Amino acid sequence: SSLNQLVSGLASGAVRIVDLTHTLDPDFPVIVLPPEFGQCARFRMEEISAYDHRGPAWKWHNISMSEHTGTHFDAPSHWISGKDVPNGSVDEIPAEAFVGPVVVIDCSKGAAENDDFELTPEIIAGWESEHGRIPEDAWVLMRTDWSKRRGADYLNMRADGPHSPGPTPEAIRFLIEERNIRGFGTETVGTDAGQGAHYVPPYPAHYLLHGAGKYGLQCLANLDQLPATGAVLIAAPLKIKNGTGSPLRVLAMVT
Amino acid sequence: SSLNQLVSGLASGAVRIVDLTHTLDPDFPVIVLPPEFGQCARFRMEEISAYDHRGPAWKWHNISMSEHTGTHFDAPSHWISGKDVPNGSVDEIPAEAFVGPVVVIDCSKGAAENDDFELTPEIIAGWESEHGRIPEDAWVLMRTDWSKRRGADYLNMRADGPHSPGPTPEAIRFLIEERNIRGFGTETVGTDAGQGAHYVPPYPAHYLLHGAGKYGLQCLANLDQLPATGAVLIAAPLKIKNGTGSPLRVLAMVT
Ligand SMILES: Nc1ccccc1C(=O)C(=O)O
Ligand SMILES: Nc1ccccc1C(=O)C(=O)O
Ligand SMILES: [Mn+2]
Ligand SMILES: [Mn+2]
Repeated sequence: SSLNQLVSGLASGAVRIVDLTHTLDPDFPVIVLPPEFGQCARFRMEEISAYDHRGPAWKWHNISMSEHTGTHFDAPSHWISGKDVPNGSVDEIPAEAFVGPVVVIDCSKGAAENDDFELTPEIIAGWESEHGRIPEDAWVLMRTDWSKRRGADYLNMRADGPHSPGPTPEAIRFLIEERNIRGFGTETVGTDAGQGAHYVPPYPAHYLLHGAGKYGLQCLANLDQLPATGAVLIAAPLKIKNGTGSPLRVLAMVT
Repeated sequence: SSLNQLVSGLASGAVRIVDLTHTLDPDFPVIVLPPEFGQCARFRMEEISAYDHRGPAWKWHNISMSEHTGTHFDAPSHWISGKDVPNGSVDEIPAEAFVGPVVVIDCSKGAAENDDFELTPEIIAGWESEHGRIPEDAWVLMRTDWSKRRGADYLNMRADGPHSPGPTPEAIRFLIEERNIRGFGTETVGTDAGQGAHYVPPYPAHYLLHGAGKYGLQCLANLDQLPATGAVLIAAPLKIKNGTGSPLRVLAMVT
C-alpha cells in the first residue's frame, strides 16, 4: 500500500522530511498593525520547574503567544469575509486538509530585486507552462527566501508601512476560482504583501482565501529546499476551540 | 513515486486521515501533581479583536497554556534522565521522527474492568503473537478508550491520587531495549499510570523513555478508529526554543 511504501521510504532515506518552521522564541517578529488596533503578541515562555524544588525530576514551561505568532496557519474565521463559511475555525476544518500536494513557485530572484515583489496571474501561467497545471486542492507556496532576512529587515517597516512580497488580488482570485487551491503560503509575516492594505479588495489574500473557505500559511522557512512539484505538505494546526488559526509545525515530505 | 501514490490515495479517499486530537479548551483536564510542586496550566484564550473597533476586518486571539496541556508531545528533555540526550528538546528532534509507523495495542476491555490497568511485557507478547513483532522505530499506542470518559472521570482523582491505566516499568523497558520503539502514547493524561509515582523508577515511562531519547504522546483521542498495524502516525510538535514538549495536532493516516 502507499502507507507501507511511505514507511519504507522514510526508513531508507528515499523520502526525506524538510522542516518548514521557524523556532518559537521571544525575539521572532510578529505582524505589526496601526497602533489603534489590538496587536499580535510575541512568543513568551516561563519555567514551571527545571529539575528543582518546584519539580525535582522534570522540566516544563508555560507558554503564551497569539494564534498568529511565528510559523502559523490562518483559518477562514480569521477574516470578516470568512465569518459565515462552513468549518471556518481551526478545530472544525476537515483533517484531510492537513496533508496534501504542494507546489512551490520560486519568486526569490524577484524578491531580491524588489521588496514589494508581486505574484501575478502571468507568473502563474508561466510556472504552469513549465511545471504543469496546479492540481486541484493543492497548497501553493510563494517562495521568496524572505526567511533569510533577520532583524528589522524581516518586517521591513518603512514610514509608509511594511514592504514585503505578496500576491495580487488577480493572482489569488485565479488560484481560487480557476484552480480551487486548498491554500496559499509565504515566507513573509503575512499571506498578503506588506503593502496589501492598498489592493482592491484590501488584504486580498485574506479577503478572498478566507471568503472561499481556504487557508493561509505564513513565516515558512526553508522553501529553497523544496521541488516545484511532487512534495507533500503537512500542516496540521492546533485544535483550538473556535480558533482563527494557530502556530504549527509545518513539514514537507520530498523524494 | 511513493509520495505520488500517497497524494492519490489522500485525494481519492483510499487513504483516510484520522484526527487523534482533543479540542484545546479551558475545561480539558491537565495532569495534577502533589501541591508542593509547580502545576501544569490549563489552556486559556482571549480575543484581540472580533471584526470590531479593535480590528475591523479580522478576528484573532491571544492564547496561553503549558507545553504539557491537552493532546501533547513529550520530548526527552522533559525528564531529568533525558536532560542531556542529543536532540533532546522539541526544537531539536529530527523531522523524520514526526512521521512513522504506529501500532495500536487494545487494552480497552482491561481498562474498563480496572482503573489501574497495567500494560505488561506479557500483554505485549500476546499482542505480537497476533499482529507480528513490533517493528523497530515504531510509535506504540496504548488504547484504553479512556478518552470516552468525561467530567472528573477522566483524571479519575481519588483520595490517594489519580487512577488510570498505564505501562509497567518492565513493559517500557521491554519496548525500549527489546524492540527499540520511537515513542509511547496514551489516551490518559500521562504516558505513565495514574499511580505511576509508586513504580520503580518513579514515573517509569518518563524516566525510561526520555532517558533513552524516546518520545511520549498523551491525551490521544479516537484510538478505537485505528487498525492494530498498518497506519502512519503524524506527530509534529511546535518548534519551541528549548521546549520540553508542546500541544500538537496528532493525526493518523489509515488505508
Ligand atoms: N491579523 C491581520 C490583521 C490585519 C491585516 C493582516 C493580518 C494578518 O496578516 C494575519 O492574519 O496574521
Ligand atoms: N510533568 C510531569 C511531572 C511529574 C509527573 C508526570 C508528569 C507528566 O506526566 C507530563 O510530562 O505531562
Ligand atoms: Mn495569520
Ligand atoms: Mn507531557
